[PDB]
Amino acid sequence: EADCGLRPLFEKKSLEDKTERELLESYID
Amino acid sequence: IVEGSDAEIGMSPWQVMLFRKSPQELLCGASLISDRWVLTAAHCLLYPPWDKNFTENDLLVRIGKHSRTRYERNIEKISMLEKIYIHPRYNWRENLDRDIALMKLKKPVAFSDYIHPVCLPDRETAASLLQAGYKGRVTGWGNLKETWTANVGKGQPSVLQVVNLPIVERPVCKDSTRIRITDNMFCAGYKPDEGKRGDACEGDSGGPFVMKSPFNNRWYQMGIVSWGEGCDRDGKYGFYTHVFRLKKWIQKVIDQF
Amino acid sequence: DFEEIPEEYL
Ligand SMILES: N=C(N)c1ccc(C[C@@H](NC(=O)CNS(=O)(=O)c2ccc3ccccc3c2)C(=O)N2CCCCC2)cc1
Repeated sequence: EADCGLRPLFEKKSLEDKTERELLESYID
Repeated sequence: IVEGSDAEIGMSPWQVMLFRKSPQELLCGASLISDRWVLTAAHCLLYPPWDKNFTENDLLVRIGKHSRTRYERNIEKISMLEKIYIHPRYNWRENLDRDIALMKLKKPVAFSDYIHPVCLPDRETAASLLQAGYKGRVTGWGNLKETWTANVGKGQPSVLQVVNLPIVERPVCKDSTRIRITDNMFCAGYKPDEGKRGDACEGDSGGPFVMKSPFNNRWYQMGIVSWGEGCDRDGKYGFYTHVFRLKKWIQKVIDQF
Repeated sequence: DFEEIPEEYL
């Protein structure tokens, strides 16, 4: 219910952080 | 954090700093799971073998920080503890099993651009994210090196540090310690033939090991910085508290209903 | 290091 996990300056601003992709790619290896 | 990087501003809004009153010093890392609750490692508050045993009045909680040393007046928020809860079966005698602890803030904190809670995982999430090979992120203000030449530098960072490490196969974890690891732990880090390094370190304890869900775009706290043999050593990995398994206890303590 | 926080907390 309560929102969580959505960074106000990132997710919510449609921006991504510098090494975030390294996380994401590790899934689709 | 060994071999990490400066985090960007507002990159870990759920990152909490455990501050000691007197002497004033950085005790540990922690995470904001809500408006009034903070999740940290037990060993940050209690470890008899070193005469460690903090109480509600010995600490402070500082949320919304970037800089390690500054007093970020406009952005951070300083809270007082109302009550601390340590896992009844925290084994500080042999392996730090169930190294978990909750702290209840005196007054709720106001979320902001700098202060936001992380999510706790559910059965499916844990099930699909906690897989060997998958990368997690660790953050903190701990040591930049396991050891270093005194007075020639500064073992500590100026701003919050961040590192992304992969989850290691249980067997590989088991064979790296003489310690008796349990199902309430997990290990992460690169392998010697992997070509990369990284680790958490003293001062990083209690910090959160988070993971991002590609399907919902949210960050989940899967682990807690627990223990390690040195910092960034080859053939050694970091051990994290398995948040998902200890979730019933969290549930039991919180009492949202 | 540390900059000093308000003493009310200390
Ligand atoms: N990822 C890492 N490299 C890492 C992670 C956490 C830390 C901080 C952590 N220190 C250590 O784990 C030091 N490693 S240790 O000295 O090998 C150690 C010491 C005591 C132990 C007791 C039970 C189970 C494992 C143990 C491991 C700490 O403050 N503890 C409180 C006192 C007990 C041990 C943990 C250090 C390094």
